[PDB]
Amino acid sequence: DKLNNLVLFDKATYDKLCKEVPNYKLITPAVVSERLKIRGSLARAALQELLSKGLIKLVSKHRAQVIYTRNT
Amino acid sequence: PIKLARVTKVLGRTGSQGQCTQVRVEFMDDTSRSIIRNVKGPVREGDVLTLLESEREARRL
Amino acid sequence: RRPEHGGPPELFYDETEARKYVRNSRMIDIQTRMAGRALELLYLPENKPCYLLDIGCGTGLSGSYLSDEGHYWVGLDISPAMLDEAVDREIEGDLLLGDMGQGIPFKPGTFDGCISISAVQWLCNANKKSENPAKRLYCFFASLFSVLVRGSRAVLQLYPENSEQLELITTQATKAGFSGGMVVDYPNSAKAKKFYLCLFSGRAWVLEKKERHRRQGREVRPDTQYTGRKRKPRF
Amino acid sequence: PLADQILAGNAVRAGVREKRRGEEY
Amino acid sequence: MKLLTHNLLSSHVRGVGSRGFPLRLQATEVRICPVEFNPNFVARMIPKVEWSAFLEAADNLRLIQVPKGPVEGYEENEEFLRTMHHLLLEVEVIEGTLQCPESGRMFPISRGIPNMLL
RNA sequence: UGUCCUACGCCGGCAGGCGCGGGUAACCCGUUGAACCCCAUUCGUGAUGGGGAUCGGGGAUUGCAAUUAUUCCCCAUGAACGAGGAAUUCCCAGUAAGUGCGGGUCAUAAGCUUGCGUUGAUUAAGUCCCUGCCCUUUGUACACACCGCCCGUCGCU
Ligand SMILES: Nc1ncnc2c1ncn2[C@@H]1O[C@H](CSCC[C@H](N)C(=O)O)[C@@H](O)[C@H]1O
Repeated sequence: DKLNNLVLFDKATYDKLCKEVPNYKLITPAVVSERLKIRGSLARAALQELLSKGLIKLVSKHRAQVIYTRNT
Repeated sequence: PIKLARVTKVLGRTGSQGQCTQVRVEFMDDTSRSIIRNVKGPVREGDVLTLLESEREARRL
Repeated sequence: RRPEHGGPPELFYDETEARKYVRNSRMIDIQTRMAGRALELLYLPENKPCYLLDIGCGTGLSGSYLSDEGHYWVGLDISPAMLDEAVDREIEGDLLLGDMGQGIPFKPGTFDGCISISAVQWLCNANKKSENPAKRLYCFFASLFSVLVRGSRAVLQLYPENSEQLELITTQATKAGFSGGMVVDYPNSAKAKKFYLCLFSGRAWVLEKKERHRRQGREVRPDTQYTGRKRKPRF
Repeated sequence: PLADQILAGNAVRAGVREKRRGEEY
Repeated sequence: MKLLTHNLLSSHVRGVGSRGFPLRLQATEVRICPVEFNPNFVARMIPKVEWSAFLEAADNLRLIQVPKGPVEGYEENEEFLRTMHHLLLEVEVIEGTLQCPESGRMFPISRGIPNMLL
């Protein structure tokens, strides 16, 4: 049905990102938004936060596709 | 049981619109059985074919 | 190209084809537009609720048009995906799953009429070795003629691909005892050309002599206005 | 011959048909 | 599956023509779907309904509280027609089977449409 | 491409004004600074920042004249449209398709016909089933044709 993806993090799902997303073996704006049910604007805005905090390795930067990975 | 066959020579194209070609095949397990089959698409000599049932010989005019 | 080239109806109208059939703007328009013409084509009396057969109902678009006009109906279809979409649309009539080539499973003399919108031509092709187009068409119309009440009408919309399918449907239709005809709306147009089987249960003598002499090669007087004319009354 | 006529009616004719379709300096 | 439907259903098997009616019913779930009441409909379906099959099918459906005879009228017996409107067009068999007498072929209902295929 | 193509300077936010030059043209426009394309940003499945129709108000230009909006620009309105039951077109390699750029008509339109380059493939190297055309044999099947039935019943003048 219609998607009501959140535009800002609530308290429950923000914790769910910071202890589960850096262990998926693949982190992408589009695969985060399918499972955490958030907009893609924040789905990429949450990942540059995690990149600056050093929780994720960058694989490719492109205007069309961004690909991320676990640390170890 | 699945069976593999190698073609020997292409007899000619059959079907009303020529959508198939008729080719004589020979097997891989024992080079004695030579049955006649119909295939669609581009076929040349030496091609290896996967036959689902290697019992009946195909036929068309 | 045409949907019948894809294969059997139970596999072509799968789950993903059922969804895009529902949200198809052309389909919602023309399926009800033909069902309006097809319900009007069986000359059933007004202000009287009848019990109708929706053979090949599919999504139930033609089924909903009967219910909005105050009728009751049952639908028979072969693919479960189009039947699942019919349930989700909250339709009124009953739904039956089965192949119309194997027979319509009702008692004789049941329905006041039968409605058909683009389901018939799926029987002119047989995609199994056990299936035969002639026997599946005859098993349809013979069972239809039993189940339809006497004097009623069955109107069938169909999409033939050539002249031979119109013939091969018709001879199987008339061999089961039906009488009627073919109604073609706009018979020489392209987009609006719809086919509807309506079926219901009960001086000059001188000229040729001159030309015969011309064949014989003898000399003749030239053909003019005064060739055969009575000169004057004879006393 | 009968066997020639049967085998001609069992196999497919093929062969001749020429379809005409379609740098140094 | 309406009670009016199977009471007009038959068997399409080649051997059983045409004495396969009626078919036995079973149910493990029954839902009620409201249908608009038209007195003109049911009044002309009483001559067409076969009542002997309706009793045993309600006996299959465990319910006894039915009219025992032909309730024909000039649309004046609203108390009888609404109850059978609840019976015929409103009791739905969500899940169950059909039994053919002369073949024994299963016809299972799956939510809520029977299948009559080979 | 042209004596109508335009360069450059100034003014206005844009359409558009004022001035001064080059080129009858492998000489100027023009190293023809084209569009898709490429790299970053925002958007996040929502008839939505997709889609632009239809409208309201104003400004500018060509024309004797712009009303039924010649044309262009700015702000505002945001319709259907969610890949098209079914009739049918064109196509075998720098081809189809995506993308822009130029001549004949033309006081001014854009809209027809023609070309040009750019990015660039899936399928096929066959057949006479459908359509059309051209040959050979034949007038033996069907139809035409012949023979027959030629719908019956009673009722009065
Ligand atoms: N052999 C067959 N027996 C019964 N139904 C058949 C059938 N072959 C095809 N159908 C049905 O015919 C339907 C055509 S879809 C058209 C249904 C209807 N006009 C509507 O739009 O709602 C399909 O649902 C398919 O299931």
